[PDB]
Amino acid sequence: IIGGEFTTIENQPWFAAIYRRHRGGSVTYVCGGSLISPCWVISATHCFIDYPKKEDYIVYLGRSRLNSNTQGEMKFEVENLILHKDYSATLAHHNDIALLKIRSKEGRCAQPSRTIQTIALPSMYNDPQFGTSCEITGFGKEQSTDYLYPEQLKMTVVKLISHRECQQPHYYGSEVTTKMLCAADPQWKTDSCQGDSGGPLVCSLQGRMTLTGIVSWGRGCALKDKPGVYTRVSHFLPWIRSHTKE
Amino acid sequence: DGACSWRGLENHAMC
Repeated sequence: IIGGEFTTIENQPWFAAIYRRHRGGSVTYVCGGSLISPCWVISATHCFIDYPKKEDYIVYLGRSRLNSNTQGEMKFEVENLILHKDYSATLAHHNDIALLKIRSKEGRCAQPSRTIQTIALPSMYNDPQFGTSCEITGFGKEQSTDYLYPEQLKMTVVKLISHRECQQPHYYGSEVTTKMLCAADPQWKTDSCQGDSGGPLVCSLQGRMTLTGIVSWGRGCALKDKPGVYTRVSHFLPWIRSHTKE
Repeated sequence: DGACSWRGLENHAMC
């Protein structure tokens, strides 16, 4: 997250921290995700496309810190890693959405608590109007040039951009589709960045907190005329519905 | 900043 503020898991209790175990024992951070039901985390396919093997991954819930344990956290193996069949990328990542079925060594899913809660999915094709302020959360870079990820969870606020504005050549041209959502800061001073992918774009939609988007792609970070691009969740409900029975 | 430092290329072999 470029700019914004530091936070804890209590302020985004559905946030999932996804790690990969390497051949050798070392564990590295991959991407964020969102708990949508006790056994299901939703993320981005591009986070996993190169290493699609479920056994490599570890998922934490209730975790506020990157490389240290948070009191009350839960650790999970990935029982099933489901990637979107129609994924493709150019610069734009198409159909950038994945599902991770979570199971503890004890064979349990997520137990709701003060630091672990689910996020509601949106109603189909129901998104807030452009200019609406939404929040994004992640352990991603604080500066484009940074080598390290922050140790503490971060969040910021970006504003939804119309398909028409994001369509412009001096923005993203043809790269952005109707299945994607652009969001940015008016001054381009705050944004999601590398490491934030798979994480939640949350909007207040007719009274409730809603998983409107999933961090997907962008050209650099907090760059003028280059918004963050998010998978438009309300366009993938049938896909989410069928696959969450797998 | 090259593509390997952008959102979209996390956990990629070429990176």
